[PDB]
Amino acid sequence: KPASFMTSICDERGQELIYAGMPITEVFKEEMGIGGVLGLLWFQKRLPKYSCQFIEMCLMVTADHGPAVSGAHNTIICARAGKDLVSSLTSGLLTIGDRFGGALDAAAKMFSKAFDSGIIPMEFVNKMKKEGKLIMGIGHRVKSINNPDMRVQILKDYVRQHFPATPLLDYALEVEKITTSKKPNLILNVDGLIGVAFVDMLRNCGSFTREEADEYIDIGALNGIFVLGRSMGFIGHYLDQKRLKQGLYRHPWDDISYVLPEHMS
Amino acid sequence: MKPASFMTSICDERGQELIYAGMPITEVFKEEMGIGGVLGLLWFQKRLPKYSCQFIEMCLMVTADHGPAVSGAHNTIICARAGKDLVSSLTSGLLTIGDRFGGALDAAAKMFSKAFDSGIIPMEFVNKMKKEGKLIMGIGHRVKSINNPDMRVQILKDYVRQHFPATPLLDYALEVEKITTSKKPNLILNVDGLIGVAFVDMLRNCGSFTREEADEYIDIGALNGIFVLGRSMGFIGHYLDQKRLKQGLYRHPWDDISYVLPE
Amino acid sequence: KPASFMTSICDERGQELIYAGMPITEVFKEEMGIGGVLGLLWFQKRLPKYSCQFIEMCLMVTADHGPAVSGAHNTIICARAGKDLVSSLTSGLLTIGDRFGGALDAAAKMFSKAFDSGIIPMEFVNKMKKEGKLIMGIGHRVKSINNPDMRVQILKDYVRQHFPATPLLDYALEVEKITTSKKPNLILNVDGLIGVAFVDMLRNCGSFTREEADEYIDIGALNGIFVLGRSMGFIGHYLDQKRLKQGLYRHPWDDISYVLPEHMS
Amino acid sequence: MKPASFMTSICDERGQELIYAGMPITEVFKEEMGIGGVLGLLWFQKRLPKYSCQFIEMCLMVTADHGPAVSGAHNTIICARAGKDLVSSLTSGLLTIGDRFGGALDAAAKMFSKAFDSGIIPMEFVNKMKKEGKLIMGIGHRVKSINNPDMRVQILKDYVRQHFPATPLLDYALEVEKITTSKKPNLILNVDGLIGVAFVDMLRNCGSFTREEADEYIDIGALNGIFVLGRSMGFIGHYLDQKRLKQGLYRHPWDDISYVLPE
Ligand SMILES: CC(C)(COP(=O)(O)OP(=O)(O)OC[C@H]1O[C@@H](n2cnc3c(N)ncnc32)[C@H](O)[C@@H]1OP(=O)(O)O)[C@@H](O)C(=O)NCCC(=O)NCCS
Ligand SMILES: CC(C)(COP(=O)(O)OP(=O)(O)OC[C@H]1O[C@@H](n2cnc3c(N)ncnc32)[C@H](O)[C@@H]1OP(=O)(O)O)[C@@H](O)C(=O)NCCC(=O)NCCS
Ligand SMILES: CC(C)(COP(=O)(O)OP(=O)(O)OC[C@H]1O[C@@H](n2cnc3c(N)ncnc32)[C@H](O)[C@@H]1OP(=O)(O)O)[C@@H](O)C(=O)NCCC(=O)NCCS
Ligand SMILES: CC(C)(COP(=O)(O)OP(=O)(O)OC[C@H]1O[C@@H](n2cnc3c(N)ncnc32)[C@H](O)[C@@H]1OP(=O)(O)O)[C@@H](O)C(=O)NCCC(=O)NCCS
Repeated sequence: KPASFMTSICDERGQELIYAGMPITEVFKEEMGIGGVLGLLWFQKRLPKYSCQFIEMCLMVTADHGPAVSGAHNTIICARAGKDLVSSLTSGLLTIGDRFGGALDAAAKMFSKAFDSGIIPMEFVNKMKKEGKLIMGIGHRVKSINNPDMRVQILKDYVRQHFPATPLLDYALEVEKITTSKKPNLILNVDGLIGVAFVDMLRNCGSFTREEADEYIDIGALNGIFVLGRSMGFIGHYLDQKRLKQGLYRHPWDDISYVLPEHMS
Repeated sequence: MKPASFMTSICDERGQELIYAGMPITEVFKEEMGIGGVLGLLWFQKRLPKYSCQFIEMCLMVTADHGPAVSGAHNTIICARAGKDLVSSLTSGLLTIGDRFGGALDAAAKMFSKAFDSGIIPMEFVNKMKKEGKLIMGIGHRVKSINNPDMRVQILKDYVRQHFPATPLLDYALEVEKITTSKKPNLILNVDGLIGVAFVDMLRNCGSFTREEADEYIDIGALNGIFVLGRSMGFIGHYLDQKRLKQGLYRHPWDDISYVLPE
Repeated sequence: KPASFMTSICDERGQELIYAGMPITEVFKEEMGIGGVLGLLWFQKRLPKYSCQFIEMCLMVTADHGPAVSGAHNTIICARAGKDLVSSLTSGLLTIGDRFGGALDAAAKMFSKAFDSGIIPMEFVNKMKKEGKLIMGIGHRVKSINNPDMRVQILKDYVRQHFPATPLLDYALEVEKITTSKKPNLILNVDGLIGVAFVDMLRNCGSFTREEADEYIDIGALNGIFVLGRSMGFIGHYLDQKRLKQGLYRHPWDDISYVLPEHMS
Repeated sequence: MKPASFMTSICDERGQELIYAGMPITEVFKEEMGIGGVLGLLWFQKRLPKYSCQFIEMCLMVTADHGPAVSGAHNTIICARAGKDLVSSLTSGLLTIGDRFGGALDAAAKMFSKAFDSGIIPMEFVNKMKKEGKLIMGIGHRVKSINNPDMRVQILKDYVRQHFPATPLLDYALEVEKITTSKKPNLILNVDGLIGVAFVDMLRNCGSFTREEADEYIDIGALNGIFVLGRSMGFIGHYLDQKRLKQGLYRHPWDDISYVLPE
């Protein structure tokens, strides 16, 4: 007779739905918004208004980055094969986590590890170069120190105007001053900014202990921010391919090098 | 020259700044578009009215979660307990969304619209569907009922009555609900049905679309996307919760399974 | 206290595993093979040896068809994004069912509907042409009447040598004689052959009633044959991309036409 | 000229007949390669010995299903009951395969090999893993135990002892199992562990690979593929069964869930 499952986030058993202790009518009366609902459902906290607005801005800036990236491309091909929305969205989401859409989480973890170890920025940069490890959340394929990324500028401006303390972002900005002295494109990118600003929120907004903040990073909250944000764009791409009446795709043979083993091997 | 193999119209990331439909990302923030406004741009290619953007955000908030017992949340919880990553776990749950659970918005919008547009009265629509052996999509619930009302539906209806210029399809669906609940108390107009018909009313009457454009967005399946994007927040919440609660591998009990194999 | 789930296919509760009434040791003693295990797990039948061998041949001929097709392409892109095997395989499997990997099921249903209605082949062809409906399981992008498909030839030869009755395949071959008189590439393709031969197996091997055979087609058994078969190739493609040390893919902008709405619209 | 963006080496479908690795499809059938031989070609790029091809097929047969209670079968059953299609339902279940359920073959092969290759004895390997807080991948089972042995393991061991030229890693793993089962009866060498270590023995000693090639196939994750491909047959079987049994939408009972929300 003991219960096999435990749950903490939502109670739908009563007359009125509850999100982490707040009845749904109170969620709307308090104007919590999507960011506030995320705070309740993911963290079981009532976050400050500025934190909720920051979460929403992260979801807006990660919403899409065009059709060429791995996941959008896969969703498109899946839509062009005549599949349903869920199948197409998930074909694209399944590309996320490592080389694509994984740098938010990896930047948070890497910069938090360096900061927490007490190593200064200049020594973190030299250590990573000696280990042959790229700094996660640094670098950009097209922007640079005097040609900035506007998503970085908008988010960074918000964080600096509203957050009372941003020690990890400050650390990452010192790292950026150093890396841009090796190559101008080694800027703090949007994945690096979201990653470090999200750690600064969890550690300093007042709703979490350090242990709680560290656990939410370790279990993948930043993978969730990118996944939830970019799901809007991937659904958009699915709908667009259907609106554009795009037919079945087959990749051209001229772009594929076939190098099979020898018959006699 | 070799013609392009792909065509796209929602987002251009090639230039100085990212563009969503007709708006550069700096303008998206200057105009305080919000998540609802970004959705209007990326899914509907329009800068929708503020009340429509707020309705979209309300839909995402009210669909965010409905507990761990429903098919998709349960499946996400199982993955999480099996030690999987966030994307795999979320996906395992999203893949349950369809005709019975969460994915009846497109079908509710289509079948209510078709009935309304044909001029048949609500009872004739109910009787016709029963004769054809077709369930009314957007009607019914396993646990909510006239004895246990859905506050999500109440919140959406109140917003829609206060802000939308006209709601003829919602009015028709509410007449269908009076008939179906009078037969059986769990045959309420559910969250899929409410959001489905209110989106038809919004698309047809907000002024951003022609009837042909509104009918196309319904045909291509945009409405189901609202539930999927909304409920993704709760499924990720369940994944995180199971990971924080250090919940171990689940195996369903044999006493809840009837094994009846051939002799 | 009543059980919430019902199951018919496998009992693992005892000392020895059972597949549809056969202990696993008996499955191997009787040399049932993969095809025989599929008969037990999918249909709860002990199929004839020739039927089991036919199932295995279907899985072998559908195992792969190169890297250019939708699902293999998506699995490849997912592997190149550094994802795990399951995520990459399922990103590709999620493209299956309609325009890609859906014709086995659709050919079985379409040819069974025509056959069961009593319409002769010539009249089925004319009806489909008047309705503007392509015949599922007919047509080939590269092969034709005097340039045959070898997978079709191998499977068809097996079926005709071992099956005592093949009425649906016979019907489909009459349709092929007619369609190849309009255009030489309107041959019976491997999806059409598997589809109709699978119906002939279910209806005439002696293990199923007509009602049972029709239900297995309706619930998607042929979607299962292609999915299970092609999963071997998609896993192969995942492994190959890792063996070849292939990096993150991003589709080239020169192959994408960006046609966004006007700023003032 | 524009260099090719994709590279491939397992299958060529451009010509007169389909080619799998080094063999045209007509030769695959003339040589009676079977499913195991096709897997050897597509995954390992080799025409493997007949006993290795038969071992591969045995692995696919013994992993085909293990009932409806395990994580992935349960999730597939939920999708099927939610009215979803075969691919979505199969996928929802496959996405549970990983470190705890079904996907410990790669990790078992790597950790047993590393321990064996280092020269440490089986007890030192057990004690080291316990000190590091690392579970021994390929050991343990929720329901099979020394009191309830796994006949799949017995069948695989018997085949491997009768046909393989040498099985040093399996012999080491069986010594680890004597230690772990002596501590707790459910710490058996499970199907993931058996298949994992027997594949290392097969890759290292069948004669088709160098040690470097064998170590690479283990590193890139080929062994887990065996479970995924094998168990896909059972998950599709469960999908079909639920559809034939006309099983309706499932919702987990509230009495089996402890809701503990913040105050
Ligand atoms: C985005 C990225 C791929 C751009 O790299 P790139 O400009 O193509 O760089 P290359 O690989 O050609 O290397 C150029 C040089 O800069 C260095 N470099 C590039 N990115 C670096 C980083 N993130 N940290 C440290 N050094 C970096 C390389 O080590 C190399 O130095 P070398 O000339 O002494 O060998 C890369 O910076 C990166 O992987 N960043 C981390 C992941 C990330 O944050 N991604 C999110 C944005 S997509
Ligand atoms: C959600 C749903 C599965 C709940 O069903 P339920 O409360 O468990 O009801 P049951 O499946 O036990 O059906 C009970 C009776 O109501 C009927 N019924 C249930 N849903 C109905 C619908 N949408 N339209 C018409 N009749 C319906 C059944 O046919 C049955 O009637 P009977 O006495 O003639 O056999 C079902 O209402 C449904 O499929 N609705 C449509 C899909 C939808 O909108 N889903 C979103 C909500 S999860
Ligand atoms: C495989 C396939 C795409 C090849 O088509 P194709 O040679 O490119 O044909 P097109 O679309 O250019 O049409 C050429 C003509 O042949 C006809 N045609 C092509 N395939 C046909 C079919 N399956 N049934 C009937 N007529 C067919 C077209 O109607 C057209 O006739 P028209 O000139 O009178 O208008 C097509 O035959 C098809 O969709 N088949 C059904 C699906 C299937 O079985 N696929 C599995 C193999 S991929
Ligand atoms: C499969 C598995 C979840 C079953 O676990 P279980 O029978 O439910 O056991 P529990 O999780 O209750 O653990 C009971 C005890 O055995 C230990 N144990 C379980 N699996 C162990 C393993 N593989 N290595 C070492 N110790 C193990 C636990 O640490 C615990 O010991 P404690 O008394 O010190 O706390 C677990 O054995 C495991 O994760 N194995 C490795 C993964 C694997 O091979 N999976 C394939 C089989 S499904």
